[PDB]
Amino acid sequence: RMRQIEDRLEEILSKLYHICNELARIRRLLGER
Amino acid sequence: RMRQIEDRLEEILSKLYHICNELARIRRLLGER
Amino acid sequence: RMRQIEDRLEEILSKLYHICNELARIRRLLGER
Amino acid sequence: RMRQIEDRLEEILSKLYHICNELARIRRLLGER
Repeated sequence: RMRQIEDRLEEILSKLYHICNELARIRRLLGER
Repeated sequence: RMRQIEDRLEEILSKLYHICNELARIRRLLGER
Repeated sequence: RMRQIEDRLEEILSKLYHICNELARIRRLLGER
Repeated sequence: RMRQIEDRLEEILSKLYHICNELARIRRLLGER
């Protein structure tokens, strides 16, 4: 189980970092307006 | 389009509320060890 | 230490949920434009 | 103002990259138990 929690933390990380990139891209698009 | 950004934000939000739920479950798993 | 990790997970949760609210508020502001 | 939203987004991002760093450290703490 600790190994599974670590893997789930990694999948969460991964998803949050994709979120940061899409947010940064929003922010860049808004800036071109 | 601004409509595209707003949907993107709402999809980010869906995803974040899910990540948060997942993190709350991890905490709770950790607490039940 | 497991008790400290749980508390840090809670402070992270707390911060992420504030983020969701500010994002939702952005999304609402954009929508009024 | 759109300038206000963009700064808000950049502050969200700062915070999220920090949360992510914190989560990566938790994983690593978990892995070193």
